[PDB]
Amino acid sequence: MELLQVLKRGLQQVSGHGGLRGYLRVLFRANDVRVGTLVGEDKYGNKYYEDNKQFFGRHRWVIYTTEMNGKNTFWDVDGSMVPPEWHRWLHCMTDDPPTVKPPTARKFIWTNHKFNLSGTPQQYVPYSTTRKKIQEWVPPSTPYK
Amino acid sequence: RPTVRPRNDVAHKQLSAFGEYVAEILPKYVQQVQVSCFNELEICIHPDGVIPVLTFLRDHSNAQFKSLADLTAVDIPTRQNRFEIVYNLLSLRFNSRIRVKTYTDELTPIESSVPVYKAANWYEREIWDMFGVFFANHPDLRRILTDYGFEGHPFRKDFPLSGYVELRYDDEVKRVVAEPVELAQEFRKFDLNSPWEAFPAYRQPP
Amino acid sequence: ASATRFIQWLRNWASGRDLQAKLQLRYQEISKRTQPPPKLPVGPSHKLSNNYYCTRDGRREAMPPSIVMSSQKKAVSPAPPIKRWELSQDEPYL
Amino acid sequence: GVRTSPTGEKVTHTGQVYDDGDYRKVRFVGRQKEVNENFAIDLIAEQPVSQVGSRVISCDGGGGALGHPRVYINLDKETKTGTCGYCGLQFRQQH
Amino acid sequence: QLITVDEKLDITTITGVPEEHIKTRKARIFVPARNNMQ
Amino acid sequence: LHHAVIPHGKGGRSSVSGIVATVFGATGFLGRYVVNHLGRMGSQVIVPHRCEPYDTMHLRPMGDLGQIIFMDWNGRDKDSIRRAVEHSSVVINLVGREWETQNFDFEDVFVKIPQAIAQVSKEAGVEKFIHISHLNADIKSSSKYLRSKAVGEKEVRETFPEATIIKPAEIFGREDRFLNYFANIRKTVKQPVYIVDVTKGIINAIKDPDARGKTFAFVGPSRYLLFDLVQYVFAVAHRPFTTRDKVERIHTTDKILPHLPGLEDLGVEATPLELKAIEVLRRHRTYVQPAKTIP
Amino acid sequence: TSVKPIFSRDMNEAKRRVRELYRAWYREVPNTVHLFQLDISVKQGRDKVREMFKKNAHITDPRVVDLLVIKGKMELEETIKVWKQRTHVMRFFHETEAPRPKDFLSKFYVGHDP
Amino acid sequence: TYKYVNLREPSMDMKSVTDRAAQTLLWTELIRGLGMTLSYLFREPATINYPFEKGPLSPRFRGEHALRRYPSGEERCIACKLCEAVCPAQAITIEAEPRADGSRRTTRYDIDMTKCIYCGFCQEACPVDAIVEGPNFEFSTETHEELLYNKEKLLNNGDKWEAEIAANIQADYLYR
Amino acid sequence: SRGEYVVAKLDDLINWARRSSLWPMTFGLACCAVEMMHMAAPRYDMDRFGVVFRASPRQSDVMIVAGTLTNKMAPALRKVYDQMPEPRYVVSMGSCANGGGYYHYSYSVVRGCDRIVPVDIYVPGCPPTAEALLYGILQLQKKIKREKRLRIWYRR
Amino acid sequence: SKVKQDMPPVGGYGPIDYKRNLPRRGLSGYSMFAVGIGALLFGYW
Amino acid sequence: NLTLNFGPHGVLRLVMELSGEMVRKCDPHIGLLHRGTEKLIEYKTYLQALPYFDRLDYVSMMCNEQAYSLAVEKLLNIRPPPRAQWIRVLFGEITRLLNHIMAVTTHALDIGAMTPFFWMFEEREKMFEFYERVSGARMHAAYVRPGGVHQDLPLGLMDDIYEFSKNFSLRIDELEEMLTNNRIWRNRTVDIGIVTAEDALNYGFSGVMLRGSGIQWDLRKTQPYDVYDQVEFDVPIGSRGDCYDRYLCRVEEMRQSIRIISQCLNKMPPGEIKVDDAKVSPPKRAEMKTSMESLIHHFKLYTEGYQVPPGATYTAIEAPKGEFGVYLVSDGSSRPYRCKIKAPGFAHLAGLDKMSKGHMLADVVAIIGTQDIVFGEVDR
Ligand SMILES: CCCCCCCCCCCCCCCCCC(=O)OC[C@H](COP(=O)(O)OCCN)OC(=O)CCCCCCCCCCCCCCCCC
Ligand SMILES: NC(=O)C1=CN([C@@H]2O[C@H](COP(=O)(O)OP(=O)(O)OC[C@H]3O[C@@H](n4cnc5c(N)ncnc54)[C@H](OP(=O)(O)O)[C@@H]3O)[C@@H](O)[C@H]2O)C=CC1
Ligand code: SF4
Ligand code: SF4
Ligand code: SF4
Ligand SMILES: [Zn+2]
Repeated sequence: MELLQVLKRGLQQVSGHGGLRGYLRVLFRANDVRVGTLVGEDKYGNKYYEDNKQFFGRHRWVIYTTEMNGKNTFWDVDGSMVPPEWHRWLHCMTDDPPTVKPPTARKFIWTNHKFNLSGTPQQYVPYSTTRKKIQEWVPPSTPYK
Repeated sequence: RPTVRPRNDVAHKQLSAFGEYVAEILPKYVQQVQVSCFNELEICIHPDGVIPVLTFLRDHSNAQFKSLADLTAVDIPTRQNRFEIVYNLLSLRFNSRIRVKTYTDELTPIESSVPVYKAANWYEREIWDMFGVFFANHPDLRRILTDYGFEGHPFRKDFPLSGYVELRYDDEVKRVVAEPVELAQEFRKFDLNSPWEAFPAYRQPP
Repeated sequence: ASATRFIQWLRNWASGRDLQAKLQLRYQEISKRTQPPPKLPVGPSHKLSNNYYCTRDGRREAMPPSIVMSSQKKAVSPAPPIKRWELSQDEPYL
Repeated sequence: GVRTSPTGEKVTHTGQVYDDGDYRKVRFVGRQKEVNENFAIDLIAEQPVSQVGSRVISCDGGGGALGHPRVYINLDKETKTGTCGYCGLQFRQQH
Repeated sequence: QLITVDEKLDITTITGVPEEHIKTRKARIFVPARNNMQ
Repeated sequence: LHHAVIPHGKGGRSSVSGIVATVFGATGFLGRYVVNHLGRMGSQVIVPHRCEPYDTMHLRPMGDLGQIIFMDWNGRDKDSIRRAVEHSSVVINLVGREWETQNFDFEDVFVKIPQAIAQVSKEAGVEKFIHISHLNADIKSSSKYLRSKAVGEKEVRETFPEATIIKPAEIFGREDRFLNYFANIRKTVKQPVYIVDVTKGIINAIKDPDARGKTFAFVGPSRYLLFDLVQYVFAVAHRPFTTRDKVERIHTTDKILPHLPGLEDLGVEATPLELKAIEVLRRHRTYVQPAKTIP
Repeated sequence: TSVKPIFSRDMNEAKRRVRELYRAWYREVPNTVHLFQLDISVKQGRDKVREMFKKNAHITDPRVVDLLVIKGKMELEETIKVWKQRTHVMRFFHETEAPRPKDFLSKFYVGHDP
Repeated sequence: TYKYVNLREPSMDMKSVTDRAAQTLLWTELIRGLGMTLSYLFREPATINYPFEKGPLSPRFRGEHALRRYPSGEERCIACKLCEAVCPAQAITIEAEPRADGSRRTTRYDIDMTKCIYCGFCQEACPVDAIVEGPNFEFSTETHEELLYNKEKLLNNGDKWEAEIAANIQADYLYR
Repeated sequence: SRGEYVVAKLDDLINWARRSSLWPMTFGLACCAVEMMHMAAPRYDMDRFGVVFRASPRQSDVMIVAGTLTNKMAPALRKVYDQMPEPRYVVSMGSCANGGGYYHYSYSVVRGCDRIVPVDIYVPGCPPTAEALLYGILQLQKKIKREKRLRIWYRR
Repeated sequence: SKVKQDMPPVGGYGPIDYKRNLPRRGLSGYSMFAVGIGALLFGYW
Repeated sequence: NLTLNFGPHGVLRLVMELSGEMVRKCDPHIGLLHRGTEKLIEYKTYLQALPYFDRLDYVSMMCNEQAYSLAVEKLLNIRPPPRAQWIRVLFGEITRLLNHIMAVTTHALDIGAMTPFFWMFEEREKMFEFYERVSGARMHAAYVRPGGVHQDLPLGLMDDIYEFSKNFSLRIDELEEMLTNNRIWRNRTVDIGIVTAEDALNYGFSGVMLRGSGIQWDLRKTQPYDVYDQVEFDVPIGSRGDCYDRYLCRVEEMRQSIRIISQCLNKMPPGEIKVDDAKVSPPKRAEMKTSMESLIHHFKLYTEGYQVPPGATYTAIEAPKGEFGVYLVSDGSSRPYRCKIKAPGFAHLAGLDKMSKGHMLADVVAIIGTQDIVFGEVDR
């Protein structure tokens, strides 16, 4: 019966994640025990997988790193952790990952991606970028009335 | 000519002929009839003729404008009668549209056309709300779009875009309060008109 | 697409349709997310001669309305009466 | 080209910085002043002058339709270089 | 049937404008000067 | 005046009042009215808070964008105080507690904390300091709350001589522990004062250069017998007619201090309890001849 | 100078409508105070009604008077049928608005507006 | 041409009447409705595992704004104010002056992201591809003030996202 | 000490329960409500996060303001906020709710719902995509994870 | 080179269904009543 | 007569007078989403006002854009090129599917049938992708503009639209299995909100509110626009004038929309997608960056905007909710002088009291749904 072939596929996900500990780690971190092909890994530790037999939308996914920029992300993962070069591939704006089509290097491009910093001391605070418009007269420092 | 909208002379002639037809039948009320270059017919009437003219166009066998597509007002402050009242009507029998226009000022009532079209009910409430034109013999004339107690008629050309009052929740009185409007960034007025004439055909005589 | 043969039979029977032919989940039939560059055509006004703008200036052919009567024989309708619609032959009745 | 003031606040590329008695710098307490540290004035100055053999050269900023509108730069003066008004690249007529 | 009204037309009370923005304002009526740049 | 704090606008939400105020104790009963009035006219308000940020949320709508700034602080950490006041032109101290806790007794809350704020403010160069004391503050009181107020009132004056000190009676208002306190009950004369009157006086004291160095007493227009007050409260609440320290204070007759300026000297007209009692006590009605005033 | 009237053909007829509207408003205030659970007194509500009428006492155009009565009836309808909420009724009193100074010197100190 | 949606006579023969009685009494049409929901229970759901999986987007996607540079690092924006003029929401505020090297550059470039309608008209109007709407859509904040972007924030966005922005522009610019 | 340790674990427990069972009351004012519907729709299935599709205002923990808040509507929105049992959070979604958006200069529009109620999360966009809103809800969960109500209680 | 824009495939696309398709199912009223009464009679017996 | 201050798209305040179960009075109080759109438009150029139309019937975005574009094109005396016209018909009918799905499934969800909402909103999500691929936005595309459309279709889009369309009629079939013959659904809709043909016309109804009552009217047939005269489709007509017939009309219109989409895919022609007239439509970026004339026209079109010759037009289309029109007044400048938006739901909601006569409270939910009311366009 196919019930046996289904159960076997279930058991191969356990070995496909490196035994029970690895199978349970992805179950609790990502709520998904699917096994895919490793497309690549970014410098922050995120890993990118594909399975083209899944339906469009489920055929690409990222298992986030457990630590990024000094933050514990074992449980607290965020969509803003995906760096731009992989962002394009993960959202299917392109077919080819940065491992096959690397981005163009520029001197000014951030070498270190930052995730959403709202709510932290690194948050953006707005302010006016223009200088003072009117200069006040400063009275003399000596007396003469 | 690929980029130019094609003319339709046949429809222009038909609509012109019908425009004279209306003017001949209701000379008491019709002041002007015109057909635009994109073939839309406008009947300009004295305000006394709203009910007779609209009834004729709804009921006459050669009109049968059974559907009131829209009813609205335009504010033109330079005119003695600043408000132009526009009726847009549709005839399904003859697959045609006609526009009926009249005028009023801030103190002269217009006759409610609810007897002719039940659709007019809310349109006239909106005209009263946004422009302050009073319609006589309306079954229930009152504001429809603005806040309760709202002062003024926002769609008048001299009503400021951002109004006079704004709302916020005040904790001391534990309710929403209205206060004079202050904007962190003033709306930036732009002067866009080119100093060069664009359309000679519409030049006005000096 | 991953359903077992039994489960495909069960849901086809319950719905009464051949669901597997028209799956609502997309697979490889979708177009590639990287495409070759386009080369779009240009319009009729892309010419080097016989192309003066005053011969294709639609805005300047607009005119003020024709005043047919100003306050200063057979009856007519605004247009000919509308033609009766004809019942569809594709499927006149649901 | 980020420089700091006596109070310690970073100076932006537009020269902005709150002066000593300005209360408004309270907004940065416990947070931070966002300052971009890739000063474009310093970056364009690092680009070499381009030697050309004509009195007139054209610049489109590079990349064809991805650059800027194409302009023509006159290089008749020998005192200074020709500078593109859009991208700041410099040109010089050789010899 | 019409009536006779001789009062100067005054609608200040039915426009909803706050009193401050009627009494203290000075309207300037003019034809704009040509922009000297064109 | 530094150019950034010159007043501008029409005194509304988007205006610039020119006030940069640090309000300690901003998350309590009196703090929420003080912040509201400051934010109404476009002041910059710094709110140091000890509580969860969730508990400061009701203060956010009271200012235009950027006008309310929140900082962590600890009453025992002088650096956290310095961070909060070093940009302000006025410091308002509303820190208090109607009871003692394992971590903070009446001495910490009414003596050490106010003195530390006053000292750090003085060092940082803050020009105005407003300290709320109590009308019945007295070294020889039966209430340790009112004893600590007296000692603290002394220290604040010594540490910040130009401080404005304000001494209210028991304050009535929607979130008070006065009328609500009586309505929750299942010789002494009181002169209670309305919360909005006290708030208006504090705001005016900031704007009045004469308020510097003075001690005010904020009291209501009428004096009542405590028994007649409670009887009135029960009648208004349509109800058939706690700690040891709290009871001592409630039984302390409100002092009469004609040698001090009051609300009238700041331009505030005291609000009678009769005009605002229902505003506070309506929520106590399960769905009225006024108290007899001491003449 | 011959115009279409609204309701009234002259000031005497117009002033009858004004008096009728005032009576309706005067009798409605006590219900409004109770229904909206207002903290103002019935006297304050009636003092506010009188103040609103009194500011239009200089009108001599019967058509303007008719519109004021028409708008006053609409406002009364919104109150009686409780289409207004408490916030709308209390907007007449400007409780959160600070006292705007009137004399020349006070205005001079605060800003540039007259 | 037209058709009738609901103009049919039921058959009044005994077989047809008994068919409708059986439907009335045995709830057959209701049971047939149960069959359809049963078949959906056994279909694979359409849910994706966000944030580990993401919805598909295209290079044209209009997200968070950014200010771009030339390859040399010079700013592309030359303070022409075409974007400010076109902005339907008046979300852009610009001041400019000659830079110390004579360049025409901005001293203020603000976008109120809470006025912005994310319409993309600014990036159409820009003659030098300086202001773009980038691919980022995950930038919600805890405060209103964080969404009032000044030039430093927008330049930082450009330096942060340029790798992806350039590739997206490379894919769509022939349609522009 | 253990007393601090017990407080730290209890805060984790109550925070985990509250962020794991976020029941929203959605004020579907305008177009932003459509993207909110697409977040409940099958592709994103907010219910799978513990966010039930539509809760009653009295059983709600988060108010989502999804559209333009007009002046006429402002009192009603504040009334629903005041009836929410605590803890209660507000998510402002879209430019209109954030700061007025396209209608910021209108006479009839409140310039940001944060003039009427305190706001925990601002979701940018016009409208924000369903995914962007889901990002905002997840951000609110992380905010609740950071709460230390019991730790602050015992240091009082 | 040649113009390349999104176009339908040469010859067009395949046919697309749009007409309502609610197929007939089940037995007639007579048979259904017969099975129901048959069940009752066996149950009673 | 009991009175309720609120009973049952946006937010509505319904003041109803009841007598037992029966509704005696139904007084809708709208304006809860009035945002002064028509006034704001007076401060915008014609291009700047285009995005306001996405936010009216914000379920039918591109149909709203089409109506405004047609009105401006008529005043300009220009015409969009044929490919733009076919794209506009193609996405107008995709938009009709978007609207009718929302209209029918939220109508069902309001009276307890919650499941078809989920099935069909996955189809909506897929059409949101077609919007995003042509415009970069899922809803407020701002894609249809006076003079044509903003950009050409990306390569490969038409194939995916074909793939979606090939399977969609089966999704309608599953929707019909849940509702069409369900006796509970019929009990909630049959003989509810009956409107006679004469009353419908005089109350200003349009769209399915007319055809449900037997009137043979559809502006795509009688007063056709961009290329509707070149596609074949049937107009569904009701016989009872009730909610159930109007439900059937909407479901059949979805089928006819697919039929139109199939023809647009096959007859899509080559060419440019906006009028080859750079005093109206902006030039291509490559031209703007090389030719002096193109750069001037780009600069002027995005700052001042094009001037529109003075005049006034009432232009209407058969939007998914009925007749949607604008009365647009030009004063000759580059900003409209007046723009009145005729929203079909305005007249329809004005007829709620009439239609609710003799019905119970729960029928008011059904009647509001059958009218398909979005308060973005009612309130404007
Ligand atoms: C030999 C001698 C023998 C003598 C005895 C012979 C008796 C056998 C022949 C008689 C058969 C009796 C059938 C009993 C079931 C009840 C029948 C019934 O009441 O149906 C009619 C009812 C209303 O019908 P309606 O369409 O509204 O029109 C009638 C009003 N004009 O319609 C309904 O009730 C519809 C139900 C509405 C609820 C829908 C939700 C439930 C649908 C799923 C149910 C699944 C089946 C339940 C099985 C339970 C198992 C435990
Ligand atoms: N209310 C009255 O009847 C009268 C009050 N006063 C004085 O007015 C001031 C305010 O009164 P009220 O507002 O009613 O007091 P509340 O108790 O209402 O508010 C107290 C404030 O003090 C803060 N606070 C208390 N203890 C500490 C602490 N240990 N460390 C840091 N912050 C602390 C609280 O912050 P948190 O919320 O974080 O604890 C809160 O913001 C007090 O000084 C009070 O004594 C004087 C006369 C009458
Ligand atoms: S996207 Fe539109 S609204 Fe936002 S800044 Fe650009 S032009 Fe203005
Ligand atoms: S971003 Fe572009 S359009 Fe805007 S001012 Fe700079 S160069 Fe001009
Ligand atoms: S922010 Fe945009 S999508 Fe949301 S309600 Fe406002 S206009 Fe509509
Ligand atoms: Zn260059």
